Amino acid sequence: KPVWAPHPTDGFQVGNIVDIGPDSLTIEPLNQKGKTFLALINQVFPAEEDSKKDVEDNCSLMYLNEATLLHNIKVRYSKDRIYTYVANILIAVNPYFDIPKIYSSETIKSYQGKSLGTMPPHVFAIADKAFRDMKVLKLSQSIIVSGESGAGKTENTKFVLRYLTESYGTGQDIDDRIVEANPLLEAFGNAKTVRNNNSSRFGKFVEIHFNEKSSVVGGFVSHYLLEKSRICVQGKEERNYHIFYRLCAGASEDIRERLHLSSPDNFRYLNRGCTRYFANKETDKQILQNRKSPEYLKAGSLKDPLLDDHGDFIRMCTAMKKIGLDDEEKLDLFRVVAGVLHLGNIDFEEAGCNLKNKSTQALEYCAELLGLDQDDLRVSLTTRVMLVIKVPLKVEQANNARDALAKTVYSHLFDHVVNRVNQCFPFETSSYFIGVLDIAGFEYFEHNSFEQFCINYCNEKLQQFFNERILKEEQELYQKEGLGVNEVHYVDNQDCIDLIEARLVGILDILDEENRLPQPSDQHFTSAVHQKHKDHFRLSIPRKSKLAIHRNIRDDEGFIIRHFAGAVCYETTQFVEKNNDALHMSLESLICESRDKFIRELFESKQKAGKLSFISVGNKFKTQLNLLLDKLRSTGASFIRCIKPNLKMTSHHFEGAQILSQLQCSGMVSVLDLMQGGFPSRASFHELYNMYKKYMPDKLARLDPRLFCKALFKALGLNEIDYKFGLTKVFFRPGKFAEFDQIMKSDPDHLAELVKRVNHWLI
Ligand SMILES: Nc1ncnc2c1ncn2[C@@H]1O[C@H](COP(=O)(O)OP(=O)(O)O)[C@@H](O)[C@H]1O
Ligand code: BEF
Repeated sequence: KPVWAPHPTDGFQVGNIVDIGPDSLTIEPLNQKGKTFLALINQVFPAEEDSKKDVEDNCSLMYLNEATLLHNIKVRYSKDRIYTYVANILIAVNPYFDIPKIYSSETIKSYQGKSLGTMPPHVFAIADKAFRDMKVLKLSQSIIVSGESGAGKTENTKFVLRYLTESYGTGQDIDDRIVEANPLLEAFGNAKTVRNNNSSRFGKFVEIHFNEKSSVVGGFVSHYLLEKSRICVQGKEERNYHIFYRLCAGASEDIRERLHLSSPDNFRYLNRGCTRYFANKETDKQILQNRKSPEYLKAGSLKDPLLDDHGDFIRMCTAMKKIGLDDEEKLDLFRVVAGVLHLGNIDFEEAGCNLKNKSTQALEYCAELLGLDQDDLRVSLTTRVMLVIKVPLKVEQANNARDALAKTVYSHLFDHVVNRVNQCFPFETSSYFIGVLDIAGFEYFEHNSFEQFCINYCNEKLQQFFNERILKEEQELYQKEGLGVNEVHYVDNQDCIDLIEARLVGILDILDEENRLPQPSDQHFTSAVHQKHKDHFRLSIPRKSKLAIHRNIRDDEGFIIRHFAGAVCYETTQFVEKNNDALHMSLESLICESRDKFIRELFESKQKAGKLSFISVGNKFKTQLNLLLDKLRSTGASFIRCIKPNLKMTSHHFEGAQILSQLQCSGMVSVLDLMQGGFPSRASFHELYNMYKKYMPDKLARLDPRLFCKALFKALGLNEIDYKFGLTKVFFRPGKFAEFDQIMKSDPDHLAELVKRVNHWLI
């Protein structure tokens, strides 16, 4: 009798059907009771008989649907079971606290060489299946860890890497380096955002390479889209990259004086954001008074279970030593970091413009740390080279020259760090790899800019990949075998991908075209997108938004993209500026020709006077992404769907509607609809024949694999609908292969008797 009917905060609630109607159902919520509400036919789902129980694999449910999945993972989460399967897919709900011993060395050991279902659901089982499939099928593998900001992608990527190196490594401390390199990338590429204290402001693909003997030979890290806007200004509850705070909180008084550092409130590149440190009662005592901002003294420390700006600086130094990064290179990194900070403190005033007299120290400190002549820096920030004529810049143009230099220097430093990490675990050759993808998922905010557009473009391509691998190939296998399964259709998003990335006509090339025009304009670009794609299904003017908050945005000030997971309204202001990775020739020449070898080497691995300096961020990213998707399409794939349980970073706080929405946007409803009608467990006639012939009377082996299976299945008295004979394999319905392997373990005399009852000639 019980069903699942909608609920605004829980997603679903338990109810009973009291009246069925042509277009809606009448639900009486459980133990209310006189209260009744109307729900759509397609929003009411059958519920499990036992509401207390849970299944490790959602395919084991009596009814597999979004409401039964949501309940199952809710019950598990309340019992600190954050991992649940959906056939070969893993659902990982962020616990927001440390679940004891569940990632221990003993735990790693217990998951080694064990098939899915042998052990409880775990990120370690997904990693082991990847290593085992790689070893047996002699084909590279990829693990895609997806989810919203704060979902746990980065933490689960670490668990995968740590499991694989600690389980299939050589034993020597060289295996630790793939793990020990993460605090280093996180110091430079992670930052405090409102949705995640340790947010990754870059995407990564971490490959672990192996030989023919399937043993780690090294690794390789591909980094994507480091956020540049974060380097100069942040919102008041957000911070710059972790390194800035780890250095101000942890650097010795010797490093502090040498790099001319102080409390974060003294730097423009930090003081618009949150200037507080992550500390506890113990670590606050370790931070000197000259490091603490007035905001920190007034409001105290920021709280997090793991981040500690003082302790993280110590762990980062340890990580640097452990991966082979000497003290000289350590200080070189810090020098460039402080060089960016001091650059930010340079102020300009109307003359044409010039440096403020109060900016004298900042110019001095920045030029010394970046290896530049002060006058060269002063001239390169307040003028500009045109067709040759030094045109004086206005105060706002100087601010932009300053910040563009900062963003370039920091982005190049991050490339150095990524590449340095890759040199610390190199390999001559490899047979296969296990790649782990950790990149930002689809998201919308009140304001979406070029950064979100790029992330959402990337997600459009990864969703297409997931849809093909999980829905398209699986249904093609059912049709090829002639199983006559109900077709589950998904919306093909190729037209959305094309809209963004096609050459000449795509939005990324229309943006590039704008950057190459004599007077580039965000509005001219936006009108060109709307004019070219006026009749496109995936594009709209902001006026046509379903959300009232976007209706005032002019046609030339934005656009809507109907992404796979939903419509996103973009404000196109600063799209032209954000699409350009290049510096004006004067600034590029200035920094490439630094006195300091390390700074020059940041730009090692020529523009004419009146020539345009332009490097397309969009098309550099399209290229990197097309390479990544060549790698992913070449490999076997596994999917880890991470779920953010709430908007408060709190433990044991399951927000049903928010979770349902994440499962819905990731396309899991189509997966459940496919599974509920599909056959996830399968085996060839020869595979079943070779594995189970020994258990049966001898005469059964004389039969060909197909007919051996036909005879066995008749002897066992298996439900005709529980399995389906295909052209080359037996397809087992959700959780019906387990029932078969169960009886096959039964007494051989009873198996012989079962055969005798259906064909005594086979005795
Ligand atoms: N399994 C886990 N165990 C403990 N804490 C976790 C776990 N997964 C995530 N967290 C917590 O949630 C935070 C956000 O997770 P994170 O991996 O950074 O998210 P994402 O990379 O998806 O943005 C982490 O900093 C940590 O506090
Ligand atoms: F905060 Be997530 F790593 F994008």
